[PDB]
Amino acid sequence: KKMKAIVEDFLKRLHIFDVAVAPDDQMYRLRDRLRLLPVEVRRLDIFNLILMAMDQIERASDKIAQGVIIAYRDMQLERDEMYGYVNIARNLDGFQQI
Amino acid sequence: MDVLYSLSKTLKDARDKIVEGTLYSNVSDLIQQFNQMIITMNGNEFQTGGIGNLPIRNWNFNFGLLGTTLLNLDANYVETARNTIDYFVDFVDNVCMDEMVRESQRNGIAPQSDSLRKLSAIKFKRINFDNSSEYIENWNLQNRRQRTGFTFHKPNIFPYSASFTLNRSQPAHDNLMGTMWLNAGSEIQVAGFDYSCAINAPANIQQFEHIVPLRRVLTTATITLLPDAERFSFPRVINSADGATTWFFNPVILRPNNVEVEFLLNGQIINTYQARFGTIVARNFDTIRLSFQLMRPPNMTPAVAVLFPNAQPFEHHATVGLTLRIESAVCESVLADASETLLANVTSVRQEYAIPVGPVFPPGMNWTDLITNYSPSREDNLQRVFTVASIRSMLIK
Amino acid sequence: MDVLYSLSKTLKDARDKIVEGTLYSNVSDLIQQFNQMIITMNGNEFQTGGIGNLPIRNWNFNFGLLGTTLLNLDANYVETARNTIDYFVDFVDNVCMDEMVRESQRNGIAPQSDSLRKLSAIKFKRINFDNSSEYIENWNLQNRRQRTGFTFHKPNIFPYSASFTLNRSQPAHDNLMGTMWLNAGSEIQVAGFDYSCAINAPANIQQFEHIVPLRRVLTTATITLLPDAERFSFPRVINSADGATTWFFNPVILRPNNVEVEFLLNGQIINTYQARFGTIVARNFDTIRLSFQLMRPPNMTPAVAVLFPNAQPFEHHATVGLTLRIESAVCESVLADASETLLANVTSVRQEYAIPVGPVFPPGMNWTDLITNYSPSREDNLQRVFTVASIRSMLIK
Amino acid sequence: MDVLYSLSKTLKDARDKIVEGTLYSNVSDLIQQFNQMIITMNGNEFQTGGIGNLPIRNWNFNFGLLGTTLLNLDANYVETARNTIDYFVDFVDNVCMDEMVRESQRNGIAPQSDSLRKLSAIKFKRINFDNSSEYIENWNLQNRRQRTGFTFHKPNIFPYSASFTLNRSQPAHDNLMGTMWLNAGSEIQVAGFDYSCAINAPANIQQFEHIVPLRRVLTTATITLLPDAERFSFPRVINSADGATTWFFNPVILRPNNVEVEFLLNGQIINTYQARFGTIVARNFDTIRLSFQLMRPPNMTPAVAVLFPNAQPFEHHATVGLTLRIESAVCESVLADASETLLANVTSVRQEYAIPVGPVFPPGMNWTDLITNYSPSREDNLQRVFTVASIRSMLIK
Amino acid sequence: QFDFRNSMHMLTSNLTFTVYSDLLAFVSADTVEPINAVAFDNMRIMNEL
Amino acid sequence: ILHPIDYAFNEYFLQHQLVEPLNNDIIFNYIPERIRNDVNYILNMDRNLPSTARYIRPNLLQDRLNLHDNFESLWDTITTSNYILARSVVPDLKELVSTEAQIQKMSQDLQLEFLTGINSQAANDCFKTLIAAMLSQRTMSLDFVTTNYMSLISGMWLLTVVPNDMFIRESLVACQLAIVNTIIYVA
Ligand SMILES: [Zn+2]
Repeated sequence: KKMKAIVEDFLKRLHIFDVAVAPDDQMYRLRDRLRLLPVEVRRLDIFNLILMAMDQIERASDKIAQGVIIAYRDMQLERDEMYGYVNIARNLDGFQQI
Repeated sequence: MDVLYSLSKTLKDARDKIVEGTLYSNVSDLIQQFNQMIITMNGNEFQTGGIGNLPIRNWNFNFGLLGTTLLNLDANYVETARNTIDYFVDFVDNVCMDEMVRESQRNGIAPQSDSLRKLSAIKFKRINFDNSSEYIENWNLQNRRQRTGFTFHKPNIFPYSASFTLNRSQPAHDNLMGTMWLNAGSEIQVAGFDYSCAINAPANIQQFEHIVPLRRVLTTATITLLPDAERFSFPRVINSADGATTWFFNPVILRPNNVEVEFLLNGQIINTYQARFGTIVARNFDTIRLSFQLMRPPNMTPAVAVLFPNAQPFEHHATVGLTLRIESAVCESVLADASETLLANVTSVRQEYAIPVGPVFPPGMNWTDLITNYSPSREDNLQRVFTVASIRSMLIK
Repeated sequence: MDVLYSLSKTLKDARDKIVEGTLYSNVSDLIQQFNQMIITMNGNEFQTGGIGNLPIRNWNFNFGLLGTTLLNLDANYVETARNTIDYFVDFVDNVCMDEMVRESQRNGIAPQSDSLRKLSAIKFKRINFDNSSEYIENWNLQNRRQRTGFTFHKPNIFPYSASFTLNRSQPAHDNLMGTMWLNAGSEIQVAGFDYSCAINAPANIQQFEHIVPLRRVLTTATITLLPDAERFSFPRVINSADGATTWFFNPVILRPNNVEVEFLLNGQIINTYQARFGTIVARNFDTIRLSFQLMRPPNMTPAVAVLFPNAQPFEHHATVGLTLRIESAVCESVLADASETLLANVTSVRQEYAIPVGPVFPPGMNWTDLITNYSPSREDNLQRVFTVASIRSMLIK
Repeated sequence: MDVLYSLSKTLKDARDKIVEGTLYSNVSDLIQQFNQMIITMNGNEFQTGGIGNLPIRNWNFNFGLLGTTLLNLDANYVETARNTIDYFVDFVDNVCMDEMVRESQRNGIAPQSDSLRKLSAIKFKRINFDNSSEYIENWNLQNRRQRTGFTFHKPNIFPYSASFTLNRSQPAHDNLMGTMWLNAGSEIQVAGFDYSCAINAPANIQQFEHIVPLRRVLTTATITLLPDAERFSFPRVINSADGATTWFFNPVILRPNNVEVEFLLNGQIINTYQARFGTIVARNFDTIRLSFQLMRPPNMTPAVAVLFPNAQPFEHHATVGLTLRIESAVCESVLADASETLLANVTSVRQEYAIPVGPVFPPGMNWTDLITNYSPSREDNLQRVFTVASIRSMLIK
Repeated sequence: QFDFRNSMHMLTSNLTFTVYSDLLAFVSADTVEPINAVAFDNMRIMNEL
Repeated sequence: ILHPIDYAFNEYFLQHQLVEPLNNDIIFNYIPERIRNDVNYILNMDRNLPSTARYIRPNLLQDRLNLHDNFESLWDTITTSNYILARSVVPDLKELVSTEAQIQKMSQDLQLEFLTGINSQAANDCFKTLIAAMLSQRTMSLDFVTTNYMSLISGMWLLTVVPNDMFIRESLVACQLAIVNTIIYVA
């Protein structure tokens, strides 16, 4: 993620700056000084909501899985309400993770 | 240990701060910490107990996070938090007891219970929060290999001893010279006695010494030194050195002459005080040497002179004493003092659950034996159990 | 009470953390709390005093909020904050004094001052903040009917009692057997004496027992036990049991024999120590039973044998003593200890404002009587006044 | 002083809160404070030491700001912070020692060391954080001239003095009468003795008085009052008033009669207790007046009538006594006490670095002499050095 | 799984209000006659008439 | 009926609204204080604000990036923009002295056996330039001909009334050196 894009958007929305002209060292100084400021309370609280609930949102998603255990051995298909038989693993316990 | 302290600290902060009507800005950081703890603990299984009468307990964590969107907390939020807090507090309590009741002769500083061994893992490092209590900060400093220090009010540094030494003695115990002492907790009372009142001594002065070595170095100690041993100033019937018979001690108290108190580190005089009583400071020492003289009064009124004849019949025995109290001190190693309750907590847990005597500590956590034979393994185990006791006391009262 | 504690806590945080130059990120949340306090208290009128000589004072709250648009707060911010802090601190002071100077036989836990009754309203609940102090923690716990614990350095648990029992006596008071004791604060000091030195007793052993029942159950207490009672080891002239005459006590001290100190809980022996001295732990107890014995020395040197004749005239009286000091302890109820100053603050306020004696507390807050008869109503009122006194001391010296 | 305290507080919080794995939200405010401190301190040069054996040290500050772009702290972040923390901690230690070892006759409250004078500039005000500690709070209050207060456990307010007064006496020292006291630390033990046992006194009563004026006003003090002087109740040989001979004192202890303890302020009785022993409260006083009496027992058993004859050969000397311990008190001025260690720290630094005797404090920081002559300049310098010692103790143990 | 009891909430707000933006259209400002317009010292700005 | 996450978002929105009550007191305090105390401006609250009137107060926290420290290009742009705005808002002078009459008198007094660039347009331009440059803290350089001792005479008043740090140092020293070495030391 290039914070130079964020700094360019910042300068652009300030509306008095021709962003194409700002020197490079000053752009990076601006990035460095922005990285040090504490976040505003409303924005930070919204971000906390999203960060605490993003795991659940991703798990709720239907077009992606969280991984695949291979296990190279005969494992009985689990029985679930959502589908008769599935290879659903509910946790990666007991397997090396890559 | 850091993880366990963080758990207890988080639970105590949740108890103190999550209250009805409080601004959520007051507990935003705390609730972030609480949710992080819940996330980290979720899906893990723990077992505690199994030694002595301590029941075997199984702990599973499947809790839901706490809300973060109210402006002021309400009763619903407080109850929802308290339900989880009770379970976490119970888990911390049992883990702390399991750690206290155990000991190891090798690597006593490392965790001994399986729950704490599991918490030692890297996955749980996300629960660290704060390390601001005295015992946890000393733990962290020691691990970082820096100077540590525990400040004690009346430290129990002297193993309980009460005994006498007779430099002059006879079977009849009619004419004795020597010293008697009580070293207990944080006080030393010493009394040199001579039955003849130094009638035949050179220059009519009898010298007395008393050396008290400590098991650990004490620093920046405030001490009270007073010129009389009130414990050895009344008639007594003591039993002989070998217990065969009993002898009489009818003291009459004189002022101690040429009082010198030396505080020594590595056998060298660090502090020294001459004829000075009251509050004194010993900056760094591991031995206390007290020297004091019984000087026969050169001038006596008749009532005084009649007490001390020049022949054997001696009904009054000239005694001179000192009393030394360590009010406060700082030590690198953990001790038992009059203000803290950590020794009491450890001993109480062990006695309540009837822990069999282990390979390290003395029976009943006898502090006299422990401080008499304060060894490296004993010190490590004692510090571990005291740190766990402080962690538990943060929550249990 | 929680709202009062929160007012004091936020005022203390404001007076500590609002100092010129400090970053605003250091006081953001504190200023949010302070502004909420101001908003809630604004437009309210309180009246304090009117009991004894405590002045009748009126409090009108109309204050502007503290600024929020500032990086490092400056002299203007500090001045505008301190002007409000002074008024709020004075208001809290007077509310606490009004609460302390009142008592109620019925509902001693309920607020007594009308100012605190007002603050009990649900409108003020938004100022609750964090109840992190020990006394407020215990207040909340006992409100919820949960376990409470107060840690004390030598708690004042024994009502003062200096007395003697004569198990054997006659008008001449020249052949007496019995015990003397002084209970005070945290120290029991007992001494059993026998004028005949157990010459005519079976096995030449005289038994002495001393039962001290506490009014409250102490837990995890460290206790220093010593084998002599220095208070009853010097000649005395004691007035008889009925004050008719006086009798002479000329003691000679022997070691106590078969010492047994046992701590009992509802009659069951929870802890027991046999002939052990130094530091000991009582995990949970409400009575102390000290049993000891005067054993006539089987063997005596002539200087001792002279002291104990077979016939009547007993010039010297054999005495065996014990000293017991509760150094530290934990109690469910509120007590007075050495370190804390809550009893002192409450008594000082009552004496200063000449509060008439009410129905609950004894005159002048006499701790001896208050702890001798520690009724439930007295406990409720004492906990209330001690909690409010700690709240006050959080701001005032 | 405030800036130095802020540096120490920031470093203590950095060491406690900046730990591996901790959530960044647990530290964000502290990290802002720490970066503010680095920005302020960068580019400045300091010099400490040069007095006594304290080594000269030069301090240069060029550090990078701690990061603010992590979710959970990792080993990298902790390692980067630790080096900065160590350098700052050493700097604070040396500044505190250099300030503690200095003193001034005039303006003793003002900073004395070059480093602290530099820190007193206006450029360094940006680091103030929070002045939570008791000593810094009282420092700020005293600077504003508000009312300060320090709470002490067993305050050292009585300079050590053991003495006696003889209202009746003769060359032979056979028929003495008078008082005999020890005042030390927080205890007063006073015994009034009469060899004739009030045989010829009016109403068979001998009156005794003892006045102990304190150097400072004590407030809300809890006192323990007991009816005997254990220290003065055994046979003694005592040097005469002019030291030219010795006399004999053979006490027999009676109950003190009409005991009256007055705590006085400006000569006005603030608290008065009659025949009440145990825990008492003195709300505000600067003098303690103990009055008691030796009343000849109107009725005596033969064993007492023998002790107390009419003629001169008095073998037993009647004695009454009183003991008074200040368990806990509050003072506007700074004092040494049992619990704390500030006097010990200051004395330790001076002794370790062999600081020459200066113009304010007595040699070796002798507390007896200091409290005996506790001048305003000594109070100022002592408060300064104690506050610096507290700041130092926040980091060094 | 959908749980009605855990999904049913009660949302509270205000009934109605108007949000303004100019904040100075409510201020009616006039200027004294320019000839007798005084400076900070309470004397006419231009006093050479 | 909301999912717990949806309810969290909506509850946060409901509990943390940015609107605040608005009153004539807030409007009056929003008016700049110096304008309020100035007796040349008469301000009245001739409008009634109902109790259910709200506003979103601006976030006027002073700049957190310190664009005046080591941001030369950005600070130059900022000062230029503020200068343009100040020029827009500075008032125009009225009933100046007659240009022809003043020029004739100046020519007669100077007896040039100079008078270029003197006119109402230039006077107004200078007034606006001075005030706007001071408002925006734009550095202003000085352009002059050393032979034009009349311009130097005017520059004497310029330097008297405009603080010297408003001019680039080279221009200030040039103007002062010209003044001294063509009028003062010579006199
Ligand atoms: Zn103590």
